[PDB]
Amino acid sequence: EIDYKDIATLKNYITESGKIVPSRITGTRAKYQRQLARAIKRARYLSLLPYTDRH
Amino acid sequence: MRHYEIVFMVHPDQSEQVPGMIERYTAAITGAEGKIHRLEDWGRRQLAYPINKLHKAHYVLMNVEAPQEVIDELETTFRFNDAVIRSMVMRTKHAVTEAS
Amino acid sequence: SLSTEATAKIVSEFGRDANDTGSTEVQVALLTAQINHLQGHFAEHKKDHHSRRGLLRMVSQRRKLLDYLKRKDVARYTQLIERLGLRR
Amino acid sequence: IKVRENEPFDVALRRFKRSCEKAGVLAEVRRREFYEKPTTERKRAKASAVK
Amino acid sequence: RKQVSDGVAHIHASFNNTIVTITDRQGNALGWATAGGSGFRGSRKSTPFAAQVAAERCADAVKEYGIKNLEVMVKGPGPGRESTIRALNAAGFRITNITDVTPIPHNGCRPPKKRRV
RNA sequence: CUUGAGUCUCGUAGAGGGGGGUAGAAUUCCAGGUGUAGCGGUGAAAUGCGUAGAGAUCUGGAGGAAUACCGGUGGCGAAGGCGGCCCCCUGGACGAAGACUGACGCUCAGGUGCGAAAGCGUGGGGAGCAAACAGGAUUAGAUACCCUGGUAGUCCACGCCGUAAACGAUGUCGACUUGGAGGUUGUGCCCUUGAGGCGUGGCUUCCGGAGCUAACGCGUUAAGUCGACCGCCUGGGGAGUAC
Ligand SMILES: [Mg+2]
Ligand SMILES: [Mg+2]
Ligand SMILES: [Mg+2]
Ligand SMILES: [Mg+2]
Ligand SMILES: [Mg+2]
Repeated sequence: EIDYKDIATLKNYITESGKIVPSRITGTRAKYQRQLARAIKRARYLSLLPYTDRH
Repeated sequence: MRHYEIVFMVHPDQSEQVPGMIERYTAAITGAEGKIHRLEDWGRRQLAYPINKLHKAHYVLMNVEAPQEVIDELETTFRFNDAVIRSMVMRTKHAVTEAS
Repeated sequence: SLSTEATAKIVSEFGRDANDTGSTEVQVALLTAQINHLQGHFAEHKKDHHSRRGLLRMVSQRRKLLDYLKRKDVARYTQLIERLGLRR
Repeated sequence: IKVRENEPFDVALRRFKRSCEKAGVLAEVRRREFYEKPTTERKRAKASAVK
Repeated sequence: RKQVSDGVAHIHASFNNTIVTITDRQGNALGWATAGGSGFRGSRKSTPFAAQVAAERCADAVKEYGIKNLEVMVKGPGPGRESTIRALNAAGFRITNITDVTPIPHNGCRPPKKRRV
């Protein structure tokens, strides 16, 4: 949600399809929603998380 | 100096280099009045996707505080070292320590 | 913007005294700094027009500062230009 | 969108695709694009979403 | 022939046609069948029923391979997108996994204009 | 002199700008494997691609372009406009305590600079899409819409062109004038036990009062009430044309 290595906290904001979960279906503040996305993006590049569920 | 949270993962069948790489980088940084504030050897680990082949990688952490120069001199070595694959280097945000 | 070090440094070299950042002279100085330092950055890239806007603003702002100084004290004006080698 | 579901039972559990990929996105990219049509035609959904 | 007993089932649910191909978990196609090829053309060939007669028609070929169980690979919209599966299983096939390998680019190539009336 | 304007300190958010890297999804192309009579397309069709083995399916490789999800009633910019991630160079805006300069301000003909797309020059690049062009179909005809292809171009560097329903069709700066609901970002204070509650700045949506308006409507982000400067209009056609 603020860090990328924390693959545990991020797996909460990711549907069973890889894509990140919207902010409206989590309440999560806007300011936070943005920061959270970045963690998931850079994390995907470090192969710590999947881009999608297919590969 | 500017902090940099570097996390480089090496090829699995090269794990024996991991110790060498680290000892060198760390020294190189300090040699130039650097200042390491963290270090973690996550070693081997499953991969989300087969990045550059294989489904296993040897991760490593850093988070130093040296002048852009040296760290930049390093940004290249990671490229000219078949051993190391994907690499990344974030910014300062005030030296972090422990956890992760 | 500018480095805190160089900033404070130039603050005294022209400031009416110490920690008085605001003097017509002080400003001009702090302005010429980035004004000259930016050229180095602008010499390269060149197509960074959006950043040019800032450069030009400080440029014109400086002129408006000096023009004022000269109007309120022809002395400091003539002396200030020297330490900065401005005015052609 | 994976569906293994152990233990035999003739149930597709297809609803999954209907909550991400498949149409909506596929049907979206099917024909031409938009370029400007979204910032309007799509941003006009709010003028309705208001109530 | 080889008696695989278990392979995969690719389903091309194109907006106009529907072809079902059965192959081992390797990729080597064992046998295939297509809607349009199974009779009805044009309008009727792009219907849900179409794919059905095709699926079963495919099994009547790969079943000779001693195929018992098999996964399901589906991609694309249009009818027979789901239909094909049912007939495939109902035709006496131990189904296991079903995944939508439908290609979804994260914004790459520009789709063709076309259709304008 | 300090309230206008500016300076300093410390933070805050940001698809702001320039340069260089890099990841994954997909398309196409090349090669090989499996496999066999279709595929592709439409309202139907047909052109087309297929037994010289396509299509589907799997493996390996090449290459260019664009960055799903997040993402929005959203954010940043002077305007045009700007979305993957990382680094370097850089511009602006806002708040907060305060500290400093002391009217240094507002506007601006001419001038200078920035300017979507298309277009032009040089040299590159070229996957997908597509003016031109060629087929197929449709029709009374079809120099179209639809289908099968496809060059410029779209991409890049540097230079030129300066236009658009360049629009909020609403010039910039400033001061005043009841309200309501919401978004976004900063901040003081209070058992925040927990979110939260009392507020207080910046930017921004929707509704609406007075008043304004020919009406539609605008309505503290005014098209209301006022001040400073600027640009512009004076019937339609001819004509933003001729010279
Ligand atoms: Mg065409
Ligand atoms: Mg152009
Ligand atoms: Mg050209
Ligand atoms: Mg704005
Ligand atoms: Mg209103």
